[PDB]
Amino acid sequence: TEEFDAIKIALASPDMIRSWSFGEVKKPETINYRTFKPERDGLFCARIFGPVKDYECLCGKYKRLKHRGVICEKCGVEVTQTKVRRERMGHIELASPTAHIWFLKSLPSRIGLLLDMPLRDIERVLYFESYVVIEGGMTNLERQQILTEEQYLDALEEFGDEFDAKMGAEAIQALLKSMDLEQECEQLREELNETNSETKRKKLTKRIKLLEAFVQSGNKPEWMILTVLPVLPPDLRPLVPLDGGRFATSDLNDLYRRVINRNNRLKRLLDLAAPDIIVRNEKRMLQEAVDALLDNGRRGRAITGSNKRPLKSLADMIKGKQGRFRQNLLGKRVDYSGRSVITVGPYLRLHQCGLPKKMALELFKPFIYGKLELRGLATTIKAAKKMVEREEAVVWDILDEVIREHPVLLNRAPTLHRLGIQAFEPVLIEGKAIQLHPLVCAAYNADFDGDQMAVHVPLTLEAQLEARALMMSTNNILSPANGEPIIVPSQDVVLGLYYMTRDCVNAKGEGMVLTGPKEAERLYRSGLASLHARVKVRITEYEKDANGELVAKTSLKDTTVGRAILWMIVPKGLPYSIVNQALGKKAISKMLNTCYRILGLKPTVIFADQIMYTGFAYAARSGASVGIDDMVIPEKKHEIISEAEAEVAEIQEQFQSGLVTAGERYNKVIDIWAAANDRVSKAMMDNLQTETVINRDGQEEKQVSFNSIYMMADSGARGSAAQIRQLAGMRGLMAKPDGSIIETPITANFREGLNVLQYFISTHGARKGLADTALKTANSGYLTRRLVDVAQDLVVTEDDCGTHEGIMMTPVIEGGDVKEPLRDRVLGRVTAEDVLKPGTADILVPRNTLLHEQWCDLLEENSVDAVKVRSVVSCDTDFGVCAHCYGRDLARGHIINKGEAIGVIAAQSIGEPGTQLTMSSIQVKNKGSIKLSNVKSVVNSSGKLVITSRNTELKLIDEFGRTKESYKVPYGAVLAKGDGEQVAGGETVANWDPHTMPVITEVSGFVRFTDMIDGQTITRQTDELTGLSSLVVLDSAERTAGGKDLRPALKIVDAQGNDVLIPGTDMPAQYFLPGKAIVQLEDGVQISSGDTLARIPQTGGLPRVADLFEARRPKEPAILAEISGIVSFGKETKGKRRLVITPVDGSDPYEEMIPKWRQLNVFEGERVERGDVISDGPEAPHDILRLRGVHAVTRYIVNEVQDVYRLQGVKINDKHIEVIVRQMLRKATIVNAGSSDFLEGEQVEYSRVKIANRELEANGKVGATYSRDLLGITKASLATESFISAASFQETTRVLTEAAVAGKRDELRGLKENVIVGRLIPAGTGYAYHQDRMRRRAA
DNA sequence: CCGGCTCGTATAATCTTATGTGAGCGGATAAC
DNA sequence: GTTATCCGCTCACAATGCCACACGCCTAACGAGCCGG
RNA sequence: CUUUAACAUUAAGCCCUGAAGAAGGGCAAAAAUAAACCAGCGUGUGGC
Ligand SMILES: [Mg+2]
Ligand SMILES: [Zn+2]
Ligand SMILES: [Zn+2]
Repeated sequence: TEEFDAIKIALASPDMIRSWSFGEVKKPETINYRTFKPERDGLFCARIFGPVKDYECLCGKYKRLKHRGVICEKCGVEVTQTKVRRERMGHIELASPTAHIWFLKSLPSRIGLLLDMPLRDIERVLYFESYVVIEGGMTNLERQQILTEEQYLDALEEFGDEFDAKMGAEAIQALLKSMDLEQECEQLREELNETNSETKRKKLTKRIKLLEAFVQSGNKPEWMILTVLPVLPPDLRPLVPLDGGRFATSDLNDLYRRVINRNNRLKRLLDLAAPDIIVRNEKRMLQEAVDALLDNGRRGRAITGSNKRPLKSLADMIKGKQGRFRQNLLGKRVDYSGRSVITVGPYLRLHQCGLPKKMALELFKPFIYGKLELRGLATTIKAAKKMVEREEAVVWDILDEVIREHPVLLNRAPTLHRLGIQAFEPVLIEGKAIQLHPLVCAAYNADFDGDQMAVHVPLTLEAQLEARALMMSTNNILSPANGEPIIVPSQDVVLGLYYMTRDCVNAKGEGMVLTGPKEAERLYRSGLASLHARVKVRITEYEKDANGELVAKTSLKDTTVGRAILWMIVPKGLPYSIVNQALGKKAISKMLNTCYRILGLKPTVIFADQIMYTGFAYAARSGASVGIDDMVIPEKKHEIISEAEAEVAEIQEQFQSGLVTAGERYNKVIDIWAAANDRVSKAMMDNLQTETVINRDGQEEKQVSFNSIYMMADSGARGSAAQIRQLAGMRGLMAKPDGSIIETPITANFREGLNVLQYFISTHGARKGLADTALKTANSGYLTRRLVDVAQDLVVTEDDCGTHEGIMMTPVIEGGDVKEPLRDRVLGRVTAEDVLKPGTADILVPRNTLLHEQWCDLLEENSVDAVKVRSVVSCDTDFGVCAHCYGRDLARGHIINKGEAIGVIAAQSIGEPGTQLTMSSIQVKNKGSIKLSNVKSVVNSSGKLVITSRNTELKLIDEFGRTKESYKVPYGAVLAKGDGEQVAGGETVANWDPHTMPVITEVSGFVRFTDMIDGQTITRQTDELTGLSSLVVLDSAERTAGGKDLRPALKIVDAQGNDVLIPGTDMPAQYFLPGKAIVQLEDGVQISSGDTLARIPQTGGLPRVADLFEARRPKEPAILAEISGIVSFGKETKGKRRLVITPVDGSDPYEEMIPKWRQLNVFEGERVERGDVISDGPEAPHDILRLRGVHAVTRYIVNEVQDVYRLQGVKINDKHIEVIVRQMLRKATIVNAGSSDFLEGEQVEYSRVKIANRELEANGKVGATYSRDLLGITKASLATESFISAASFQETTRVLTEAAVAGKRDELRGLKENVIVGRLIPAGTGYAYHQDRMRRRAA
């Protein structure tokens, strides 16, 4: 029907089924097919469902339209349309009751969770193997106690009429309604208030939440068991018309026939007083038959004749890649469409495409019919059909009137990102292929290798106007993933423009003088002066530094004839120094980009067209071919290979004498072949790039070459140094598929021949790369599918949330070069707070403005290192994202409008380039200030600097204050310098030992042995070839039971032998000793201030991004600190080693367990702040969230995923990854109960908690306390309020079972739901629809 | 002169190169 | 002893899109049919 | 015994609307439900 709100779901009562149906099927036969009338009371019928033909009795009595409503008596068939055959249900009244298969085997077992009874027991009740007891009463036995035949017989001896024990589905049906619901809830609530054990509280909170949701619905525990089973309207499972004889049956019809045969046989056996064994067996057969009908997968049994495939049950018509969500309710086939192969056609403009004439007559047939019947050239529709099937000459003029302003959508099939479908205007072509403008071809990522494209037609008025405004190809220049133009001129235009704008030192007409650029053109056409000969010309140029107008300026510049020709298509704005250089690929790309920045939109489009036209024209007049004498072999290749063979023979002889081992032999050979390959490549590149010597009109000079493939590489059209390296120099080192890299490299190039073995070796890398591509495609597609499932319901919905939180951005520095500066990251995001000038108390930026480009430069000039800026993850708006929390939009210019469905474009921007992926001393480098962060150090006796703080960090600074470089300075290392010591570059400023942990002291004196007994705790090991016998101290577990209860310790004393206190505190720090602690300076030996007491020895591709957005737990994570306090070890081997951290003021209830196998960092007297590392390794983000706050997990995810995308040169803006992070941490647990109705262990979406706390804080009550969860993206999709949006995604079965038990109700808000139903989307245009509806509802 | 043959048709049965997850449940396992 | 945990076994559920093309989708024995021997 | 005998027909309701004994209904009770005539899905291959 129409005008309906939210969809409601619940269980279905038997009386509801009798309210549905229109008759009772009794006979299992479909049709007689002697005559093809349907059999009465079969699966097909006419009295039950409806008329076979239109408006006719099956008897054939009433055949007139004016007899509607009155049924026949010859056939009992209501004279109605055959659409009624699509819509009337049927019912079957079963003999025995029957268990539903989903509620038994969803696995959370709904019956088993409800009755508190294990699943296997209920299974061997339902399949007739046991008994249950139903109100035994004055009986030894209990209720849920189950038996066998022997205990049942012995009970019949004992309590022969007391207990009531049944079996089969009737017994479970008896147990279900015998149970109350209120008493179980109140009893188990009192029991949960009388329980402290955790797992019992888990199970009981599950059971009472099940019961409370089950009572707050409408339904009952009787309804999980079927009694009356409904059947589908028989047009919806149609009988296949074959050719000759019989009709081919579907799967549903065979399953219903089997069920009805079994039901009739059981009903007759009940009619004749059958013995008990046979009716038990028959009820088991009927239960198994209904379990085969509803879902064939739990018992994979029903297979048909001549095709041993599982038949398609009703649940198989919903799941999978062919059920009604993925197949038919999202991707529908569409009329007015078409398909062809494509073809270039370089004469087009940017906003049009080539359309075949005949196919365009075929598409627009109704518009043609309307134009013909308008102009009087026809009267009926059949006259118009005859005229357009004759293809008379008036029809082509009519078709050209139909085209003129009516755009057409074009599409390429594996659509990744939102530039995949675009709208053009048509230009008619007598042909059979679709022409397509060549600049757009990079955006589609189209070949011309046979790639096919498709055509759709917008046909209403709003669709034409949207395809003109929102989607015409003159409106998509910048990319939504990053603000870069997608209209880069490709390979051939690059070659043309690079060949035009060069120079050579002696040509025709060199050094003459010219008037305009057009006289240089007239000299090029006549053949008087060549295309590139240097010449002084006169140029006028316009500069718009005047505030909104143009300033002329005329001068004489030393330039080239080709550059003067190219200047004629540059518009008024740009300065002449944009076309004075050699103009490769990136140069003309930034030419287009600066033309977009300074002038606007329309000169950018028309300038890209003029560039494409003249680039193809002069690429034609070049004649740049390629030939076998354009690949210059070096003259020095032969002796380099000879010297490499001499060196490998010498290393082979040094291995043969036995001096060098095999691994170092391997390493020397691979190093010298790497060096030889690099030398040959250097020689060939130096021989190609500059060999061209030409006569000056003096003697000789040098210049950049005019060789063919060097122009094809130096312009950046096709190829790199690597491909042109393999063509003439030798090719690399081929690696075998085991993972090793082979000894002998391929000594030959491609211009010479390869022999048999070397080609056979190269085949390995070929097939490896091909298989990698073949699997990488599918994995990227699946990950894109899941991300756009997650982020779909999120729309920029209001203007200004108006908060004062956010994040702090600093330009990222690994320690090598600064990877991303502050300009590129925080271009175009709205400032959180007023970042002050380095001139203090001077407002450099207002707190609530937008960092546009000029403003970004004026922020850059004062060398700001950290800017605070508003993110999406802290935006305040319920059910959406505020506008100023998201900033300016990519692919357009200004701030984002209210409605842009940013979650979908974000998921596409992450998931689009997924195909391109794959599947001992600190040394400063420049001069600046030396800053050490979290440093607490002391100079020892030997002048070295040992640090008593773990978290020391190195910052190389300039004179300004911005960070030049950064490194990590370990705890207590060998430091060549101190803090703030102004040093210069190239300096190794630090060192340490990777096999010695610092057990450094704090005072001077002696070190004495407390509980360090040789034979109990410590051992005396003599280094047998040096002479310094030392002591080795283990931990408690590695030594035996003689020192297991003992704790060895190096007690820090003075030279007298007494504990000198730490300067600042009053605590003696005796040093208890961990394992592998080699104590060198023993008792009686004087120590220093912080001296080494004990020496202690110790992915990346696409699945990294997959395992990160799943947020799955890494192996052996890093233990953090829960709250600050003094560390204290405790009891050993109660599973693990205990640890108690005592706060300064609060108590210490948490006594954390640590596997003593894994190592540790902190010491006993040491105390650390919360969230700090204990055992090194990977980290799960759960801990990062619950300890370091909310922004920390966003920064961790952004930096890691952005490292994986910076490794391949892929540039993706950060706000997309932020708005994917927001949809991951939306659920929440509750810590208290609060003052409202929320339970404690209640998982609940955060925004409802936030509006509940806002409503309670409006009054004077107390709120609730919540811990923000963090789920995987598939777990976040699969737990959503809309039960449609979780049904369309994977595991539809479990979602429909849980949603049908709970009886939910889906508001239809979001994108995916309204696509399913088929009204306007609440995202784009139609957003302005929905709130216009919403104010209609509330008022 | 009913079904022996011959046909219309309704309906029952002895794999064996996969991976990675999560999620749950039965059996051991370390304490007052 | 008995109780609250830890761990190994078993099992459901996912794995891009589109295109063309092409050939496939029962029968030994239980209720009727013909009429010969 | 004086010139052919025979007048029959007892059974189906009550109430409302309606110009009526013109007609339209409900309730106490029940056997029995030709024609003149507008006009698919499951395997394989290949491509991107
Ligand atoms: Mg291609
Ligand atoms: Zn009829
Ligand atoms: Zn906000």
